[PDB]
Amino acid sequence: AIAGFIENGWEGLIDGWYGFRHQNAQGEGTAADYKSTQSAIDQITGKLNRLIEKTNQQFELIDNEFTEVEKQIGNVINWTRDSITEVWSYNAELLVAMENQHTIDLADSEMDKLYERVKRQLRENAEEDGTGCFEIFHKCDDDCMASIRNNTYDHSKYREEAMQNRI
Amino acid sequence: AIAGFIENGWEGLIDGWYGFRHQNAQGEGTAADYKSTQSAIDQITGKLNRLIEKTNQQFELIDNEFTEVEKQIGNVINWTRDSITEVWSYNAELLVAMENQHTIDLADSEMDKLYERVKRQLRENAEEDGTGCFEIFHKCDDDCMASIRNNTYDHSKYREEAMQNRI
Amino acid sequence: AIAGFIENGWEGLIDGWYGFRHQNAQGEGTAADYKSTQSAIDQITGKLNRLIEKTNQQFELIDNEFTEVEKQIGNVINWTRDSITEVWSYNAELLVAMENQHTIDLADSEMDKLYERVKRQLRENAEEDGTGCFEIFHKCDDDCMASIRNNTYDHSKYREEAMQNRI
Amino acid sequence: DKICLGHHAVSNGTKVNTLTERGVEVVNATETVERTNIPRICSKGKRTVDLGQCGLLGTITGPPQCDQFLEFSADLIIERREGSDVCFPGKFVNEEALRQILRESGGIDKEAMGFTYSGIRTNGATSSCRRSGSSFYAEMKWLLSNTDNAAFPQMTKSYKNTRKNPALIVWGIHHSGSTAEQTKLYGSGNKLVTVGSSNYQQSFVPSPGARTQVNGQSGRIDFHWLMLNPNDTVTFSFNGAFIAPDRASFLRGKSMGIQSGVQVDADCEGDCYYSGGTIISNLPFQNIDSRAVGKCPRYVKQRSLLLATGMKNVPE
Amino acid sequence: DKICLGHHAVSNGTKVNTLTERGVEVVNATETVERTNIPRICSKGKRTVDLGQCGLLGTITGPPQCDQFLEFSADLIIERREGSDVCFPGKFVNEEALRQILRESGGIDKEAMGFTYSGIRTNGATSSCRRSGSSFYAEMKWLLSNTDNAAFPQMTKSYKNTRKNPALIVWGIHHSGSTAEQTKLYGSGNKLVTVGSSNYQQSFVPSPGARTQVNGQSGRIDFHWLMLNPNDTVTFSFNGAFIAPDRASFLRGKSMGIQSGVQVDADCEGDCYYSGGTIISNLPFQNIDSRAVGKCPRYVKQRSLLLATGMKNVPEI
Amino acid sequence: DKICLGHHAVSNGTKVNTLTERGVEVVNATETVERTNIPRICSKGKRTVDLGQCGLLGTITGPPQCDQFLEFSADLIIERREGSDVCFPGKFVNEEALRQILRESGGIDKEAMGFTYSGIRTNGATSSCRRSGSSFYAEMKWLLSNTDNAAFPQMTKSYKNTRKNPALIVWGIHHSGSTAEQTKLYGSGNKLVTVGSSNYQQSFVPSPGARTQVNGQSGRIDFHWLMLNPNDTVTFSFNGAFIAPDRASFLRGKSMGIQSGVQVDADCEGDCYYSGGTIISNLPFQNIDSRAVGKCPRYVKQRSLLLATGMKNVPE
Ligand SMILES: *[C@@H]1O[C@H](CO)[C@@H](O)[C@H](O[C@@H]2O[C@H](CO)[C@@H](O)[C@H](O)[C@H]2NC(C)=O)[C@H]1NC(C)=O
Ligand SMILES: *[C@@H]1O[C@H](CO)[C@@H](O[C@@H]2O[C@H](CO)[C@@H](O)[C@H](O)[C@H]2NC(C)=O)[C@H](O)[C@H]1NC(C)=O
Ligand SMILES: *[C@@H]1O[C@H](CO)[C@@H](O[C@@H]2O[C@H](CO)[C@@H](O)[C@H](O)[C@H]2NC(C)=O)[C@H](O)[C@H]1NC(C)=O
Ligand SMILES: *[C@@H]1O[C@H](CO)[C@@H](O)[C@H](O)[C@H]1NC(C)=O
Ligand SMILES: *[C@@H]1O[C@H](CO)[C@@H](O)[C@H](O)[C@H]1NC(C)=O
Ligand SMILES: *[C@@H]1O[C@H](CO)[C@@H](O)[C@H](O)[C@H]1NC(C)=O
Ligand SMILES: *[C@@H]1O[C@H](CO)[C@@H](O)[C@H](O)[C@H]1NC(C)=O
Ligand SMILES: *[C@@H]1O[C@H](CO)[C@@H](O)[C@H](O)[C@H]1NC(C)=O
Ligand SMILES: *[C@@H]1O[C@H](CO)[C@@H](O)[C@H](O)[C@H]1NC(C)=O
Ligand SMILES: *[C@@H]1O[C@H](CO)[C@@H](O)[C@H](O)[C@H]1NC(C)=O
Ligand SMILES: *[C@@H]1O[C@H](CO)[C@@H](O)[C@H](O)[C@H]1NC(C)=O
Ligand SMILES: *[C@@H]1O[C@H](CO)[C@@H](O)[C@H](O)[C@H]1NC(C)=O
Repeated sequence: AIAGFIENGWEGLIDGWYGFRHQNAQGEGTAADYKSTQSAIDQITGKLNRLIEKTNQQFELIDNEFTEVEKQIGNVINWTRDSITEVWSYNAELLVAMENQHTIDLADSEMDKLYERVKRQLRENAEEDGTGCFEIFHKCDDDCMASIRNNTYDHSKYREEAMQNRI
Repeated sequence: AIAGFIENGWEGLIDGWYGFRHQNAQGEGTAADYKSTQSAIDQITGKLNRLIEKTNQQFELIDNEFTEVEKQIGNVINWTRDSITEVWSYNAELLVAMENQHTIDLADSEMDKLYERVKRQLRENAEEDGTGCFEIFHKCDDDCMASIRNNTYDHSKYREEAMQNRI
Repeated sequence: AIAGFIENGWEGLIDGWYGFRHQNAQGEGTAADYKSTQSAIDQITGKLNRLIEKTNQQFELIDNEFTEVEKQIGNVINWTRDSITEVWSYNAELLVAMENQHTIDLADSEMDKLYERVKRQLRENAEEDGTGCFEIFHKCDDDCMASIRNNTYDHSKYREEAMQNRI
Repeated sequence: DKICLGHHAVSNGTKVNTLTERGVEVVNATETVERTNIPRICSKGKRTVDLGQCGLLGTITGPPQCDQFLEFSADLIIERREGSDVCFPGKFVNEEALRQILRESGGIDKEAMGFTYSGIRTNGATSSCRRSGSSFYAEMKWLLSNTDNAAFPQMTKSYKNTRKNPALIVWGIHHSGSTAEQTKLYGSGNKLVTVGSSNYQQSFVPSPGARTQVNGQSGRIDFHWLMLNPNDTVTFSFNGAFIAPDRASFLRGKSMGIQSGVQVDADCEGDCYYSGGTIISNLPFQNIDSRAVGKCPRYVKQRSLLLATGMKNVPE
Repeated sequence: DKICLGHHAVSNGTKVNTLTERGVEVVNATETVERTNIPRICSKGKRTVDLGQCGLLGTITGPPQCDQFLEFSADLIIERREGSDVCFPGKFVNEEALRQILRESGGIDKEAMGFTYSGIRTNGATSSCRRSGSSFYAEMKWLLSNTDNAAFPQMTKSYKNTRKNPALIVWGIHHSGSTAEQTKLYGSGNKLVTVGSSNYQQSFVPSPGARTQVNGQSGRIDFHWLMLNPNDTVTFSFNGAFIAPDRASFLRGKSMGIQSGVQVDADCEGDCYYSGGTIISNLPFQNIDSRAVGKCPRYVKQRSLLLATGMKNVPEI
Repeated sequence: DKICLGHHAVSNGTKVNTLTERGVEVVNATETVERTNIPRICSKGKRTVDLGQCGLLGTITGPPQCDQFLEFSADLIIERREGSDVCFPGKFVNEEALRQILRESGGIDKEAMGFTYSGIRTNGATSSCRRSGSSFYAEMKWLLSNTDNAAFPQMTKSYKNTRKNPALIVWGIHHSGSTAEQTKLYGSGNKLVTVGSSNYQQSFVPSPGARTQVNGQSGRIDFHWLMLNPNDTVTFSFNGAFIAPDRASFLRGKSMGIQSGVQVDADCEGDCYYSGGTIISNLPFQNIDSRAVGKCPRYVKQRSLLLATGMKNVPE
């Protein structure tokens, strides 16, 4: 019924970027994580703040549109300008390609940080199903779904039941 | 005898880049992972398609081999060309170094993605021994090898097998 | 009392970069992992040796400070130099930012490699607690933990005691 | 019970170029290459001189069409395609260096040189330049050689620059268009003009040949210029065809000059300009004008580059 | 049972440079910097002119070496070291700018000036240029007076550019080898050549005098050029010492030029050329010639750079 | 019981930048941009000629400030702000190109021409510069008339350049202070100078100046430069006002000339030189001088960029 980031995304998660889905006794539900989305957003915002900034070097005109400059100096200026344009076109294409690769890998990394943190938090009380979800073998209510959502979950008081359900 | 990527590469894989080795009571040997190889090859070929992209900028001569240009403009052209050459040598070495680091890290990451896929598929039925091998406690000589290579493996039937035997 | 890299670093680990901290009935102490720090520092030194490479292109004077060159050629030279300065300032910021991100990510990936190596070597005899430590369920002395640092800990021990302690 | 971790998605996202794959769909992305512009010049908070019917160099020699801009003060100088630097036909040597100096000049602060002449007609009226009747450049004196055919004496004049800033000194050489007209206007004989200073030296000779008639006249004025260091002196020596300066041009400070074909909109703020308008954007790159002047994004060939502002799109 | 993952490896492999460490062994890697070439210029699908003995600038003035190339039309212009654009010693002023104009010009379409002369013989000739017997440059008339020591009259000529394209107008000034030669050639007097147009004005003064002998004679021609806007008129004024154009040179379109020492190959399609041949290879970089022109890979200094096409070659045990 | 993994951290870390966040604290970091120079020009293992009041261009003509450097060898050429390339006032045409080739020249060699023609005063001198009494550049003769108010004879002279290397030929044209000075130095006439070669062919005409007074005199020498291909012949032809060379000059090797205002040291070695000193550093970048000469770090605008050499500094 529900699947995680391994096979598909979750259309409908309007508030935030990262979150949890639940299949509880009360049925299906969705909630935002809020911390991981804000971390990813802060990092992307930082990247944009570094790249989306204007320079401080003012450039003057060295040619003239109305009256053409001398052919030898005009051709040297045009060659230098075209080589600079090639350098900045290369730098812009490379910058956008690595920043898109870093943004995508960053977001998948943040999804993974949330996933490993939840795995470490659940310890032996949950087992991976291979689709980005954790199958929990101790019957746990909404108060305990919320305990999983934030960093308040305590391994104690579920270990014996989850192990007996797994063994 | 059954080497792993963590310690050593394989010289027996001629049908691809990534694959599996098997040891059981019916036989021993290797098989290639078609999907992982094709994915890694498609990403590297796309990388090359970006790098090998032809430039559309037409450059003209601004110097002269047969006669010499004026020494001041000549030295300005030589300096500009050498500075541009230093820029392109820097970009070429940075690009090759970053593409080689990204290519090696990408292929090893893809090996990790497949490795995690196998671990996730097996769940409680196998243990990582740190050499790149999975020690499997569910005895299978034939169908399980193809099933594990594919995604069409139903770990639950043998699950009982991978707890009794490892406890 | 003791927390690892997930929550905090160490201030008393003067010798080395990567290391272990130990609590037992015989006392407490800290010891560095020579191989991990030596590998990480060798990689960082190689990175520095690449960055500190000196160019073999000797640049000459084009402008003249005591007697100003002609305004048109002087302004073309100043525009070209300012554009090259912008290119090298961009490349310098991009290189320093990328290498700082790769140094931080390298240190954390290597720390994770050491973490996984310990988990792989211990198998079911230890469980991560989520704060950068592995809880050892059976009791042991300093020598077997030194063997863990020494990469000579044999898991083929009386597993049943650790299993009974977990269950 | 089961919990699933994951991320949001949209039914229709946007595509970005990554290192290995050309078309990765992402939830969100923004442009890094600016393509939008405003057809008007954004010049708010800056002193702007709209040099209609007048070029940058016309503020030095003073053709009638530039009379209001002789002592202009500006932070932004806008040169127009329909304008001209020269009214009586002619041109400058090293036009580009002088225009580059004027664009950065901060405006022009002129001071009279104090040259007094006697026995010389200083009217120099020409039908090609008019305010009323026939009137030559306001700021240049065309030293005719008295009554027709009279000899022109070999005069020596000098100007000392006493200010902290260097002086811009401009003069011309008159090419009469024929030897009959040069003999009539400046008298008979060969003419020579020399200019000296500490760090500049030159000589000029008139060329009274024959030229294509432009704006009613076939002669041409070749304009020359000198940058005079503080506390130095420029000395001129001439047998005629000197077209003497009346005032020296000093630099007011710093400014930036632009070329533009569109009207000025003084309620818009920006600091980088191009021929067809202004580019107000904080994006790192542009695809508008490869020769734009000012603090504009860096020019790239690519029409559009999308830098992802969100993760990858996985449609389900 | 057991399963294990692994990866392909080879006994040898190659080495690459990575971001953190140099000399990483990989299974395979390719070069991004080209070093192999064809020692010949490959030009197919383009009109190519091979200016063997004649320099590109002579395609305006018409030395005998390029009588067949006076009105040449080409997409690719080959200039060779052994050629010269001078048959009577001399040179163009700002010759590099004019060479740059001609390389991009697409060829030369010449339209007659329509000039008529009277009282001046136009059959000037030199022993340096030897088209047959003694002949002068084809596209220019060497004006004399009449007989030896005869005065040269002052005259004015003009040409209107009636086409939509700008005209390239080229003329020369003759600097005699001595004042005695000028006494024989152009008589005696002060010489002044004046050239003007709506956006151009210049004048030239001949300077007779002894010079080192080149190709057997000391006299020299300095060649000058003008770019004439449509509907504009160039006015010329002479007192002598003028090498007059007979036809204006119009540009045909767009082309590129090559300075090279190798033969032309009509079979390969190529974009990047250098003095030793052509570089036909879709690699990011080249380390062959820093002045290569056309749609060419970027020049780098490294002898080679190996970019991995696979992962690190962890050897088998 | 518990095995812990962790890493070394420091309580007072260093801030570095990353692609994603600024001000990230790391355990250790170094600089990649050098800001510290050594105030002295430290030159060892390279032959250095420490010019004083003589610039590099003047080493062709031989002014009294550097008579000891009329011929020299060097790997390093140092020009000074307080120096001069002239003693008698003058200026070179295309002086920057000539200085540029001299900085690379490796030193200077010599040959000689002659100018032994009768009727000519070959040892002219001025009051501007002296060795004891009035003197002149060792490398030039002036060619004044043998007696006052005597017509200068027209003459030709040529140099065959019988050497493998191209010859550096420098000669002057004298622009008299006034026409009366020209009559005093040379007899009446229309002065003309031509220089022929297979690729130079340049004409010059003296233009009496009536210029300002520099170093006590109003006249001036205009120095002209020709670089002569091997085995080519330079032919000079003149009617006077020709500051003839005594010696023909040649290049010696390879050098890297610099301009500076500071003293020369010699107890260390380095390759990067600039107006204020040298840069001895292996860092990839520097922020001292955009005009730095030699095999040195690349100029950037940033004062400092810190490259992390350690782990992220997470405390406790
Ligand atoms: C620097 O500029 C000079 C002219 O100002 C130019 O001669 C140099 O290159 C020349 O290139 C020729 C063709 O490759 C070569 O034969 C010649 O030896 C070489 N000049 C020198 C001194 O080696 C320009 N430098 C470069 C690197 O092109
Ligand atoms: C240098 O490049 C500019 C364009 O970036 C050239 O200017 C153009 O020239 C064409 C010639 O037909 C005109 O149609 C365009 O309108 C011009 N554009 C501008 C903005 O001026 C310039 O001619 C080139 N320089 C040389 C020497 O060719
Ligand atoms: C090119 O830029 C340099 C600055 O790097 C200019 O040199 C400075 O010019 C100012 C003008 O007042 C002087 O005060 C400085 O002392 C100069 N510094 C140096 C190191 O020369 C130079 O004038 C510019 N050139 C042109 C043609 O504009
Ligand atoms: C975690 O969520 C539960 C939900 O009710 C809340 O009561 C608790 O205070 C939260 N704890 C923290 C630390 O946010
Ligand atoms: C598993 O994949 C192999 C091809 O590698 C195929 O022949 C086999 O039929 C697949 N097994 C199943 C159950 O689909
Ligand atoms: C570590 O391993 C080496 C392997 O030879 C062994 O000699 C050494 O004694 C070991 N040390 C410890 C503390 O186990
Ligand atoms: C993309 O992000 C920008 C700013 O974060 C926002 O204004 C815009 O609406 C977003 N678009 C979509 C489709 O999410
Ligand atoms: C010019 O020289 C005088 C000499 O006393 C000095 O007082 C004055 O300040 C100088 N002016 C400039 C602009 O250098
Ligand atoms: C490895 O790369 C080389 C590059 O030339 C290629 O020829 C070879 O076929 C490649 N090998 C494989 C197995 O892809
Ligand atoms: C001026 O030139 C244009 C082409 O640029 C041409 O159409 C027009 O007819 C010309 N003017 C005259 C009067 O022929
Ligand atoms: C390092 O410590 C000193 C004082 O101990 C302090 O002034 C300095 O700011 C610290 N460094 C940083 C980066 O805060
Ligand atoms: C940082 O590394 C350098 C390497 O030379 C060392 O000298 C310095 O002491 C180190 N500083 C710290 C705080 O580790």
